[PDB]
Amino acid sequence: DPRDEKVANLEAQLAEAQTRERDGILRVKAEMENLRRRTELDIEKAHKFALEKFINELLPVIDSLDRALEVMSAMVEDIELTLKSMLDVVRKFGVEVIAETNVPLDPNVHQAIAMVESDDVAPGNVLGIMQKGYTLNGRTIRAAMVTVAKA
Amino acid sequence: AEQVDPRDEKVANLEAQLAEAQTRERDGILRVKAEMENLRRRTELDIEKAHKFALEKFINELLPVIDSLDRALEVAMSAMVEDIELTLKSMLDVVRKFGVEVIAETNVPLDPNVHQAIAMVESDDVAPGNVLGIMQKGYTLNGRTIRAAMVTVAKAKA
Amino acid sequence: KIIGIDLGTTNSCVAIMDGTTPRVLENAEGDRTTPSIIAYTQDGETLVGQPAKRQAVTNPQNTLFAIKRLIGRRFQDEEVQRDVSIMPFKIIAADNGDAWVEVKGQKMAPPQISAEVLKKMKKTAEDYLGEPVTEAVITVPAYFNDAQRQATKDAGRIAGLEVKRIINEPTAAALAYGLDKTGNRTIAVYDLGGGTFDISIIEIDEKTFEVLATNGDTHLGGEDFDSRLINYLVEEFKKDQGIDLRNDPLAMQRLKEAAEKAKIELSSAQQTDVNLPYITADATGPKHMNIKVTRAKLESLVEDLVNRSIELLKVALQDAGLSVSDIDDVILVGGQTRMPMVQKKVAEFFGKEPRKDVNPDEAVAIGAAVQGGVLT
Repeated sequence: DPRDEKVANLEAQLAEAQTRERDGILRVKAEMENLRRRTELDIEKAHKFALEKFINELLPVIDSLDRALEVMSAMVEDIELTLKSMLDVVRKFGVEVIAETNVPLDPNVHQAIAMVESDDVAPGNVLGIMQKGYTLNGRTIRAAMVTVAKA
Repeated sequence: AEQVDPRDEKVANLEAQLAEAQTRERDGILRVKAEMENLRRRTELDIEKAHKFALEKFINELLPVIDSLDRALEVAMSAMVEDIELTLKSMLDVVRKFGVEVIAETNVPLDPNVHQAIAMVESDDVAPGNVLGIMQKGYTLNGRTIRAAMVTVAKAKA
Repeated sequence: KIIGIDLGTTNSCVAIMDGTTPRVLENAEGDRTTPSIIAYTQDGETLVGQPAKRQAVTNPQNTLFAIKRLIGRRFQDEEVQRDVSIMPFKIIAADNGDAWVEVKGQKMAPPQISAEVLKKMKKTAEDYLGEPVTEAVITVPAYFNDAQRQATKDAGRIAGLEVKRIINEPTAAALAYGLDKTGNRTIAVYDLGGGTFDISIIEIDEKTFEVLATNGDTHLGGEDFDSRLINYLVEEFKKDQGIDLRNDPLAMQRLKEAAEKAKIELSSAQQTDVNLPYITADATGPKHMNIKVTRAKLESLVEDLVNRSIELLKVALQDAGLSVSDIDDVILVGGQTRMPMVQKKVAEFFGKEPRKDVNPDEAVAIGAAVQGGVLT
């Protein structure tokens, strides 16, 4: 009994430290995986965010190319190529443009700034783009200022 | 301390295993502790990195757009030019907002960290070895070079 | 940790297994691939990689490159002597009678040079893991005589790297894809590099590895596919404008890169534009270059070089007495294999499509990482 009762508690003492190591490992090993999975999130957010702010301040720069292409015959053929690639490059990041005319007004995409008599499009349909609109992946990021056609 | 009784060397054995067990555990728990300490050092880096160079791929795909723009000023109605000169200025000034600086400064020694000698030219306009003129702007994003400038280095008088 | 290292002739890469998953590291500049160049600046600086490539012009005689072409050879050899004719740097004979190089009057052994690059890789892995590294696997060409494999070993020592095993480049790509574990596969690694094309047919008798047949070229890789486009352009200009840009250093160096940027763009596009304003000038005023190159023209320009590869792909199997059928697997290695036309022309001579699920320029480096991996 003096050693039987001791031989038992020894065995236990061993299962404890055994499983205690096993589990302890696991907790820190799944603990490390959350740290991982959680930093990806945190990097992929601050990125989606920087990508949006950038794409943003860049819009006026495209507008510049427009205002300019809109005020020589081979020079322009250039500004039109610069422009196409500006846009081509951007598409790559989800930025598309709103400037399809003859579409019913849609406050989600358009911002009418003036109405005008015309027969060029049934009334109510956007006509004339005072400024092109943009959207990344659809979420309208800047509404195309437009001129709705009034009969 | 006699221990010929097998039952005594049995208790003496269990006593040893457990001592081993305790050993493994202690250390086996220290390496998996240190092991993550290392993963925390990285996550921080990976983060501070993706912060500095998030836009690098984008702001790298626009270089050829800054290029056709000034290229269009090179081959170069007075307004259209001041117009496309102002654009190129907002563009540059904007990417500069996001940590980009433009490598385009002459009379400085050639620095292969952000310079690409594209040719030696016999000139006294500047000290031998310095960039003599730039063929094409070079851009850097937060420290790392995204495109070295293509410079023209200078060689002695004749 | 046994950081795996691919000590290329034109570029080198370094990897380490993140657990069981291969993780190709990236240098200080943010490149996963570091050119194998090393220059000793006039002022005594020892540049390596990108920076060293960037000051080559201004410093041809002290910007060493393609040192792998000399690593384990004697001052005499078809290779060595015939290099002495093109290498802008001084290749002298060593007292031992080995092929060496002289930079600014000082004479150094080929290995002493490569070590500079290994040095940079070791520092690159160290910069990642945090802890110093001291162990690695370095890859060599399946035809490397004991002399080179060893001299390739001396390089590591000089760099603080205990070469825990220098395995084959072909084997490297095989281990890189997953040809280790049904029970017997026959692989053929198509290796088109920056300057060299080497083909290897190896047998992984299941898990053994065995070079069954090896053949390749010493003068045949991208850099040669490049000179095709460059020239096309020089000739085209002459036809459309009566000028020889060759005569011109500034214009040539300029056209070279454009051609290079063109050649790469023409593999994800159908045509691109070599646009070089103020390319030159003459009695009739300034000249501008604007050409259109199509996947097709380029291809037409690089044909006999892609076919020259295959004709060698033919004698590689004739010596290994097998048909494209006996070949159970064919892998590609060499950024230049990214060109559709080679991908194809090869997919046709072997029937089955070559596999490239793994980066053509990181492959062999990754192979080398997995070997020294949990294995060594």
